[PDB]
Amino acid sequence: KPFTLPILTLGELTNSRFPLPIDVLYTNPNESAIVQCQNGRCTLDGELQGTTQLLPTGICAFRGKVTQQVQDEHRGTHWNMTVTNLNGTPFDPTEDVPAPLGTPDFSGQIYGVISQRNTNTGNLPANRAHEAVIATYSPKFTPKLGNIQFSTWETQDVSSGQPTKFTPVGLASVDANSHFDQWTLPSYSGALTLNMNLAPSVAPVFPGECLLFFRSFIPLKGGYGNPAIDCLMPQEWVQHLYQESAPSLSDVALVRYVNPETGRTLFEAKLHRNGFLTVARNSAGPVVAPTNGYFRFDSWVNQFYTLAPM
Amino acid sequence: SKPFTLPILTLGELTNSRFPLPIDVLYTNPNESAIVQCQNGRCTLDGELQGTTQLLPTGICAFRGKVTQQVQDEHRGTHWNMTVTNLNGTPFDPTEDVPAPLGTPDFSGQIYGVISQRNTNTNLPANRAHEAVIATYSPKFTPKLGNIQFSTWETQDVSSGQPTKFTPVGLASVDANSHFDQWTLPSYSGALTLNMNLAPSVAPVFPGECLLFFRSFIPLKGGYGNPAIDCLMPQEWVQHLYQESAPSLSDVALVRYVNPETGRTLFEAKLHRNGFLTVARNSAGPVVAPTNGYFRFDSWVNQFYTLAPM
Ligand SMILES: C[C@@H]1O[C@H](O)[C@@H](O)[C@H](O)[C@@H]1O
Ligand SMILES: C[C@@H]1O[C@H](O)[C@@H](O)[C@H](O)[C@@H]1O
Repeated sequence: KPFTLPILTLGELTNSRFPLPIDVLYTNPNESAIVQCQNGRCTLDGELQGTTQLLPTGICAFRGKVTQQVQDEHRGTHWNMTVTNLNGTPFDPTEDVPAPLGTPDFSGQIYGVISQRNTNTGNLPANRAHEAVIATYSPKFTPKLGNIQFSTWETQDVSSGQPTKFTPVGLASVDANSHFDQWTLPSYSGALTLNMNLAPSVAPVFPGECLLFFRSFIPLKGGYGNPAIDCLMPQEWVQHLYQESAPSLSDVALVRYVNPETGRTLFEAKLHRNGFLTVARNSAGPVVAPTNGYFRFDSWVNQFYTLAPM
Repeated sequence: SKPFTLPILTLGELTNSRFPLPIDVLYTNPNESAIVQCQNGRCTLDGELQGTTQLLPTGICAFRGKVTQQVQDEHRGTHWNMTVTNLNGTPFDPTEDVPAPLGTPDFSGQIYGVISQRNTNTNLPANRAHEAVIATYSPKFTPKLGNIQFSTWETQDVSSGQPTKFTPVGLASVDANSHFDQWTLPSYSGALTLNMNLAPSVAPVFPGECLLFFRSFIPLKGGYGNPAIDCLMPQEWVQHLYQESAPSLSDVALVRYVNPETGRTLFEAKLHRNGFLTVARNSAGPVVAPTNGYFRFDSWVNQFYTLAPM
């Protein structure tokens, strides 16, 4: 079965690490951090890795039940919630995943909405929703143990023992104390514990090459900043690769970024077996190109192939 | 002739095309008196997008634009006038042959979500976000005219002339005065004006058949209720069909809902050319079936094909 990519343009793609549209292509050659995100991880022959699952609605989502309001040193009203798998089944910590699929894969204060639909009940359940923040760096962020903590501005109107959904919206803050670092993984089982079953780190191996990211700008609840989330492949590529399961005929696919209005190749890239892109670029920042561009699979090459400079 | 295919995503791997929600169940309602003419999640089998349908899961019921004016409500809450652009940021052209900007909500109700802003000017821009409600039945909901109104509990902290995003989360209410009706279209240009360029209504033509929906339950900000949103096809089908653009070889594709664990067919359905499903079922409610089940295209049939009763 021949390898293929979706023919979706950049303006028709969404981020695999946060529910956002892809805004720009982006490089940062001098990135010192180890790049090892856990969402949007999929091999070219369709093997999902890390915490990656298929739903755009599942990315950085949680499902579970509030247990109790809890004390926390930090501002706001805090709540413990047990988390299940996103499909409602119990999370089994013995499964070989880092955390429930969909769990956020970066450090920061993730802003969103907690909503509840009560179990009990014209035989219709009571509901409530409020803004909420999940600090993924918190010692109480233990999704691998089956529970996390969120904070609200709302002081009271959150119910214990009721089905609870977290819908992510953005970040609460990117100030110094909010610890936003998109390449720092949460400690999924809590402070001082080793993460396990991780998707592997990614890096360029060839000289002059750097990672190419699909970048989205993420909303902020307040403060100054223009934060972004970089994913290795968009969610639609994850969905496509997963379904096709085409054999990878080498370690590296040659892809061309093409303008379909002109038919011209804007640049070429290496699409690696583990599911990430590299380019021959010597600068950091956005790739300035029309958002009607798309990557076209041209052929299987090898690690020794030299890319045309961008 | 390029063969017609459906994605091999299971029910637990599909998302709603009319609101950013996972698919929860398949659902019928034979006695539905309303005309079914939703405008999101509309796509022909040969890949023609219709109504307000666009490809991004993040675009469904989303808005982008700028706030122009604050108006206080006579009783409670603050209202904000917003000019809307296309989701890709370009000016919305009301002379284009669409009902409204793509992604525009296609039902009557109070849609609850978060309005977020990132200022243009500054050396980092200021941000804010607040819970917001868009009443799509309001005389002020005129997205086809390039402007809508949203309300906030927040009384002051929304900025004029700054890039504004609406992230949908659920419904504010489903009480009588909140006018939720998933099959009542908004008046995209206001009450006395006719909606234009609509995707056509859908219905079974043969007796004993009824529409089959992909149903998702939608969160509530408050009050009692268990509201749901029914779409004709999941967003992943829209994306798939759009890319494949396989010729339709008849008016009806016969599809089988199959259990991959046993390989057995649970039921069959008609997938109609205009992009909707019917089944031979004489009852209302969910279809009790495993969520690892999926629809498999078997053959092109004819409108007179008699479905096996469910
Ligand atoms: C930078 C400031 O952050 C705050 O949270 C906001 O409420 C203000 O409007 C402003 O954007
Ligand atoms: C396949 C590779 O071709 C390169 O040119 C050589 O330098 C390597 O040793 C290797 O043989």
